[PDB]
Amino acid sequence: IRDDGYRLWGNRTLSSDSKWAFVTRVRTMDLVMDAILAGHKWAVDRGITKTYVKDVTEGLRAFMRDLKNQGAVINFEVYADPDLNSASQLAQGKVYWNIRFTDVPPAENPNFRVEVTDQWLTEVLDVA
Amino acid sequence: IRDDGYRLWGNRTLSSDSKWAFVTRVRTMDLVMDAILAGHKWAVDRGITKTYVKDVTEGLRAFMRDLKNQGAVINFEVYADPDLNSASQLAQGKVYWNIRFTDVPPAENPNFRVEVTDQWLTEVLDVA
Repeated sequence: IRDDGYRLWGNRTLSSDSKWAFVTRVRTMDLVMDAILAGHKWAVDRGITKTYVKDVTEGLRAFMRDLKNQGAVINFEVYADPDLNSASQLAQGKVYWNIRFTDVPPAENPNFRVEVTDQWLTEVLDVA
Repeated sequence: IRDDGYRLWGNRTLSSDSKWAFVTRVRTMDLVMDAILAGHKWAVDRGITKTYVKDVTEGLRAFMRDLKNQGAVINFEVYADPDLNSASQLAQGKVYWNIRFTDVPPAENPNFRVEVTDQWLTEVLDVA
């Protein structure tokens, strides 16, 4: 829109699912993880120690926290989903964590409500 | 009247109302306002400001004063009738002023009273 192809217009994206209505939502949810993986590269091998679970849940809380600091998200919550982490899964290498967080809602549709009254009329003009 | 249609004769006019007996009265009361309006043209629009009332009451005192200077009237009095100027009327554009003035009474009916006496008789003639 706007003069001679001034600018883009539309944060919305083709999605049947309303939750992923904003490209901001999708892009955040994707690139957040790009930053996580490019940083937890060390975590994808290595002999599982007693402190492996904690090394990772803290490493996550580092990258995640940094993103919060620079605006990227608004609060978050990382931990190591217990109802899944088991001896069997661990012997087979696997292990799970949760990373529930909130993404910056892009301000859209500011509703400037306006009333042209005659309230401030006597306050000026008449005599004064 | 007078020889071979010398001149006109009669300042009086057809009027049931004695106040408007003189054409001088009517013509003055009319053309005075013609001069006022042709001069306060600017005053018939424009966003009413705090000083609108004063701009006009002074503009009136200018044209009115000038007319006094060149004889047209004899004193006058302009102001902005308070018991009418209100927030309601102003919101609806309207506004009021008074322009009470006096008009030049045309000298008519000079009464030359004359007595042919014999007072200044001895003052001359006899002896001297």
